[PDB]
Amino acid sequence: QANLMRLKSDLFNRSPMYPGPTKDDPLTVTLGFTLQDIVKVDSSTNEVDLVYYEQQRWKLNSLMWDPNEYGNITDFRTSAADIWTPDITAYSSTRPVQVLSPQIAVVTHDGSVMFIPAQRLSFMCDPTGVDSEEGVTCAVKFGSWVYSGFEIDLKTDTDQVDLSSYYASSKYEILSATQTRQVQHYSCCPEPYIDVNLVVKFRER
Amino acid sequence: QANLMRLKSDLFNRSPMYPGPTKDDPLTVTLGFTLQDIVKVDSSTNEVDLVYYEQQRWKLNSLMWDPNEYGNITDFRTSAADIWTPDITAYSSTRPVQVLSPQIAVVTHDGSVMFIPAQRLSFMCDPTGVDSEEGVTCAVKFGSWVYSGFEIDLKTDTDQVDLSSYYASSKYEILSATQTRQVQHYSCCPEPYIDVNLVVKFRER
Amino acid sequence: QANLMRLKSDLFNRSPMYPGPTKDDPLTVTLGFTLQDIVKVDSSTNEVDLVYYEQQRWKLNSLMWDPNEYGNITDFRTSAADIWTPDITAYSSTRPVQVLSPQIAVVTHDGSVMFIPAQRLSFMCDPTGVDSEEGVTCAVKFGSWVYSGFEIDLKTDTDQVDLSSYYASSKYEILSATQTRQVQHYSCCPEPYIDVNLVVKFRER
Amino acid sequence: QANLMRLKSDLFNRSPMYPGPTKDDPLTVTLGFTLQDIVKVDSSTNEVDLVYYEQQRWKLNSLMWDPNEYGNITDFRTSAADIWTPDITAYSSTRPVQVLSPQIAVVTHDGSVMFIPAQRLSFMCDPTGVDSEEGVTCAVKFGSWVYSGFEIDLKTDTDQVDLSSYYASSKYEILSATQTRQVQHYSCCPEPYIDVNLVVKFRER
Amino acid sequence: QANLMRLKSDLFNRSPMYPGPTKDDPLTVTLGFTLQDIVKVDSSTNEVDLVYYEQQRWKLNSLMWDPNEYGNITDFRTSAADIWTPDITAYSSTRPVQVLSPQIAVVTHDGSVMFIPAQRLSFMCDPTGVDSEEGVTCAVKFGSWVYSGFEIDLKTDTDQVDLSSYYASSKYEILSATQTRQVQHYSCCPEPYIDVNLVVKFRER
Ligand SMILES: C[N@+]1(C[C@H](O)c2ccccc2)[C@@H]2CC[C@H]1C[C@@H](OC(=O)c1ccccc1)C2
Ligand SMILES: C[N@+]1(C[C@H](O)c2ccccc2)[C@@H]2CC[C@H]1C[C@@H](OC(=O)c1ccccc1)C2
Ligand SMILES: C[N@+]1(C[C@H](O)c2ccccc2)[C@@H]2CC[C@H]1C[C@@H](OC(=O)c1ccccc1)C2
Ligand SMILES: C[N@+]1(C[C@H](O)c2ccccc2)[C@@H]2CC[C@H]1C[C@@H](OC(=O)c1ccccc1)C2
Ligand SMILES: C[N@+]1(C[C@H](O)c2ccccc2)[C@@H]2CC[C@H]1C[C@@H](OC(=O)c1ccccc1)C2
Ligand SMILES: [Cl-]
Ligand SMILES: [Cl-]
Ligand SMILES: [Cl-]
Ligand SMILES: [Cl-]
Ligand SMILES: [Cl-]
Ligand SMILES: [Cl-]
Repeated sequence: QANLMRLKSDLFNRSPMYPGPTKDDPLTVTLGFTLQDIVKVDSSTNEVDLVYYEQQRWKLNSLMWDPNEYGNITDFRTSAADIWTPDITAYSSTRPVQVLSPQIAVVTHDGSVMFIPAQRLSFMCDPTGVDSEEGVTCAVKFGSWVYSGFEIDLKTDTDQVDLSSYYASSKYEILSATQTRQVQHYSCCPEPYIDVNLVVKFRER
Repeated sequence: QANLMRLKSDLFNRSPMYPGPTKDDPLTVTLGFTLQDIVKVDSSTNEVDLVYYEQQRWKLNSLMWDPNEYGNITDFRTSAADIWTPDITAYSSTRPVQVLSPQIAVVTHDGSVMFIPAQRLSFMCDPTGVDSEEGVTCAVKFGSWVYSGFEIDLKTDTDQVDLSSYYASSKYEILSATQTRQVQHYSCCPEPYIDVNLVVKFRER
Repeated sequence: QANLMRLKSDLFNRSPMYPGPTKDDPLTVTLGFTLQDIVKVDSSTNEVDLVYYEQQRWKLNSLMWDPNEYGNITDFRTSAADIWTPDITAYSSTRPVQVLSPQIAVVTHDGSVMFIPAQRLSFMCDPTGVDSEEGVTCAVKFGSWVYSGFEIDLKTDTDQVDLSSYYASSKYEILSATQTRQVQHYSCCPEPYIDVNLVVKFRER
Repeated sequence: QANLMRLKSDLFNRSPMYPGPTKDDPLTVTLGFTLQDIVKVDSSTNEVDLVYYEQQRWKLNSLMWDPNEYGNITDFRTSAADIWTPDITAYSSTRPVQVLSPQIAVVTHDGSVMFIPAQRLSFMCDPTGVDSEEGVTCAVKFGSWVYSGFEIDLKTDTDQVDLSSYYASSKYEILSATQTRQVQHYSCCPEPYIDVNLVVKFRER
Repeated sequence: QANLMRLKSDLFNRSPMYPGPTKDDPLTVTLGFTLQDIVKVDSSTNEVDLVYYEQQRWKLNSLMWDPNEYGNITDFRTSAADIWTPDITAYSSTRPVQVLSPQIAVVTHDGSVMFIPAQRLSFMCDPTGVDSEEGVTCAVKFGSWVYSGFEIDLKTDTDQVDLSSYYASSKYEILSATQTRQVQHYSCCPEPYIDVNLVVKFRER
């Protein structure tokens, strides 16, 4: 359709790209995790591998449009390259995250963007006692690597991690999986930094 | 040489790229698998490695042309970068898919496109009992990561996976291989998401 | 160096790139293998690792020039990116080929191009009996992934693989190595596809 | 905000990029290490893997501005690609460094730049005696690969490595971690080269 | 700085890039190796891993300048991408070379260029007898992949490999390390190909 072709150029090729949030014009990114599998556990390096998808959501006034002015188009899909995306990083990874999904995001007329990156992550986790009935607990923090609390804010729609798509025949059972917002102060910086703490209690099936 | 150079310019450099399907202008992608080998089976992580090529076909009105107006050219080969391609993704992969073939597609005057990506896939599968006479059964779903059934529809020309090119001296005998269209409903969204379920039954040779 | 700078500009920057062969403009690519080493044999996955270089050769009328019109220059070296190159692919690889040589080709005034890519290949090969006196035999087909026989034809200057540069202290002895042209018919396509079959009989040193 | 979009334009797109330091216009880069984990130790190759983040800091006159002239903007985040960055390299690495953080730096109105790359490093370290109560000591030098002392100078805000974020359940305890500036002389060059020596004494739990 | 920025524009953005050497305008590249460590020895595949840096040196008339006309600037550092670099390749590698240093070269007013790439190399080497007092000897040839002797010539400033920076606590002692120039003849070509043979005799510590 000719209508959608016009909207994409009337937004991206017509205006310069979003320079990211500022202290004056902050941004709130809504985070959410859907855990798929605990693939590997390396007891000799205390490295644990997770397969999950991360639901990222934010709103930009620069991405708004009137659907009536563009042939009643409410939303559209686009390459994550064509738009600004938050630098949400795992604070205890041991190897670069592996992307398992297409780099496509969906933009809506109200300016809200949704990005659902699937990934394989290796993080610092001591699995001592995973073989027990009680199980072992491990956590990993996610947040911006460069933006403070005054620039990028985080939130979760639920504190419960989505386990509805967890791999039934995994070598590891999930006992609990939690996503909790945290406000931390680091020596580096006078301003606070926000993260979402992914905490999973698991055991050998 | 000169006629083909002109056609490619008029199709890609003159008109804007296809913005993908919409609910109003959907698309049907025909899927098909040609299984080559079951390379590896990791019983400690329940990860199984597949080598296959998936034939994907779709038709675009934006890609039509009159062969008489372009020196009786009926079709041509082009980089998969020069054209829109469907985001068909494996829903239970454990590592990024490895591409084993050139990223070239073949376009025909009727607007039909054919892309046959060869790849190595590691997916979640419990291989317990592969050592038996009966063998073990495993499945993996393929479908769009961002487009719903209202935007991208999937179909198969047959429900029989092409095993004509399966590696005769593989460590694993293929007992059966099936490709079935399935329509799923996810908690995530209020529209159905459709996929192609690849179901293999195999055993040790 | 001024003469060569003019020639390279007048060929590539003056004319649009070669859109690849067609049935009206066919092409014959001469193939040849120089086997260097059989590095690894994985009996649990039936994957064998080769190190070789393949000599690719073709001729383009679009790449012809008068040496007298360009300061008696008969030939020149150029990046494989600056020119069209055939999509010669291994039909039974298990992992993406690893390039071990620079991506440079040599162009001659008659329009003939020579490209000698060195590479490490992992392909489907059952090594059962490599430990015997008789040894084990394995094969791998090479050919275009998208072009038929009426677009790209293949030929060999000899059926005998160059073993003159094979690694003397390899863990595996080559008993024989053959390169044979094959014309194959696939259901997919009304035209015959053509390839070069690399067959190597080898054993433990 | 357009105020920032105009500043990024007037800095980078208006002026040519910084050609790096010279003997006439030198630069001092402030270095600092935050050690996160000692992931593994390979006693058969004497290779040790570290996870840490490097804090890089320098000031450019070409990057300073009056905040009042650009809507009271004191600082901003930007891709490490659109700015010059020092070539600080590990002098005893055994494999290419793996980047674990986004390639974003923060520029301030005074022309001071801060870059905090997180990374996984494999370096030459003999772990003989890591099993003892005394532990083992290892070091790695960091510095410019091309710029000398007269071009790039290095300094540390402290000689103590930040261990505040070290992984509590690591297989290895840190006994001490030091960052010391060194001025060395190499045969290659008549001018002194300067580096920061990362020295860590550790032991297995 | 205003002065260096102008020279970098007048050198690269003014004139077209160097099309490489020809038979009429040859080039002599001076090679030199600084061996850092023998990391690994794989007796089951006869693959040995080296960590070293390779000093490359050549002179181009196209890169000459009058320092007085450019604010008494004698030399400058630049990306290896901005300039032509020789295709010096290891003739017996088993995996792609891993770069361990920044891709920056230093250009001098006389047109002489220096490039010092650090790298990790896996090459064909039978380590049988490394455990003995006598040790084992291994070699690897380095040279152009496309240019003959009549186009690129190689030379060494010394036949002795720099062992001054060899890793003190390496699992392997160097008994001798030699960098000798060789002129050979291959079947492929009527012109002689020239190379530098890196020969290292080593044993277990
Ligand atoms: C969350 N951070 C990492 C944090 O220190 C950390 C590191 C490892 C484990 C747990 C937390 C904090 C802040 C961002 C990110 C990287 C570090 O970043 C910084 O040091 C910083 C960031 C911006 C400007 C100046 C300095 C520290
Ligand atoms: C099928 N999906 C993956 C799902 O997690 C899954 C995993 C394993 C087996 C079967 C389905 C479901 C739906 C499409 C695809 C990607 C995910 O996509 C989404 O959740 C989504 C996509 C677009 C807009 C808003 C949300 C979840
Ligand atoms: C030679 N081909 C691959 C070969 O048959 C093969 C078979 C099994 C596994 C791996 C390679 C054949 C033909 C080209 C190439 C890729 C495949 O291509 C096709 O099926 C095809 C090609 C062009 C248009 C429409 C369909 C099969
Ligand atoms: C520290 N360097 C390496 C050094 O030789 C070394 C190597 C291994 C271990 C420890 C130090 C020194 C100086 C920078 C870096 C690379 C080498 O660089 C050079 O030899 C050089 C640099 C610029 C112009 C001409 C030559 C030597
Ligand atoms: C040294 N070469 C490889 C050589 O055959 C070899 C291969 C393995 C081990 C030792 C030497 C020789 C020459 C360069 C390089 C690549 C090969 O290159 C060629 O065959 C060639 C080069 C230019 C024009 C036409 C053909 C052969
Ligand atoms: Cl693994
Ligand atoms: Cl590992
Ligand atoms: Cl493997
Ligand atoms: Cl290996
Ligand atoms: Cl390793
Ligand atoms: Cl040998």
